[PDB]
Amino acid sequence: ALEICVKAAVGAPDHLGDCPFSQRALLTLEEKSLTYKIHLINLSDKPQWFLDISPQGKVPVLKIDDKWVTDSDVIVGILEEKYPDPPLKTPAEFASVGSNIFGTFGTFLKSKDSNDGSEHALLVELEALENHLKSHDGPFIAGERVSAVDLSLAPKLYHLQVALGHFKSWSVPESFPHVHNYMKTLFSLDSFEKTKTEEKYVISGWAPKVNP
Ligand SMILES: N[C@@H](CCC(=O)N[C@@H](CS)C(=O)NCC(=O)O)C(=O)O
Repeated sequence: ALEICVKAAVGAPDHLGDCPFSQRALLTLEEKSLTYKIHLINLSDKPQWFLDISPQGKVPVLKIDDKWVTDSDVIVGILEEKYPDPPLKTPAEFASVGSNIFGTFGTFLKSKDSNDGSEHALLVELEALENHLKSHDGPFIAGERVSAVDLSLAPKLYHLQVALGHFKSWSVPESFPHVHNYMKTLFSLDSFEKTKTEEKYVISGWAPKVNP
């Protein structure tokens, strides 16, 4: 009986919160059509039973074969092994595409100094993604079907869109049309729609972190 601990929404602990690592795991569970129970963990008031099975107090955590396993990388790899069909393996050459976007996004979101180069560093990572997407068959990073890299990136690109839009009135430039198309593709996946955090909870999640 699979169970997953994920972040509860800031300000509404009975709703799904905004952890993109948790969403990567939920996406994988859904793309594998698996049944599972969700535990919403209020990270500002962690329950004791959760601390007892997540030694670092982090989410996500998956209960499988009666062991609780941390780290969304490990969780999605174990699911891929245990439930091989349909396959989500991304060819190795593409498995790190987009991998620096989320970090550059967070640095730009938190920047107070518009000459510190943070916008440019994000635009460089977006350009790398545009360059991959315009030169390889789509609609996903590895072609016709969604795979692990897309499931890792989708929640992160959603944060980028919602948070930079709301906090900075900033959106991915229209000069990256492939990135725009790719985001639309990911956000309209049935699995994405089912597992997504409401925008207002991406906002509440980030608000206390933007400018500590
Ligand atoms: N690398 C871990 C990252 C997990 C992580 O950073 N989770 C955050 C929520 S997004 C967390 O549990 N933070 C603990 C806290 O804020 O108290 C993974 O991929 O699972």
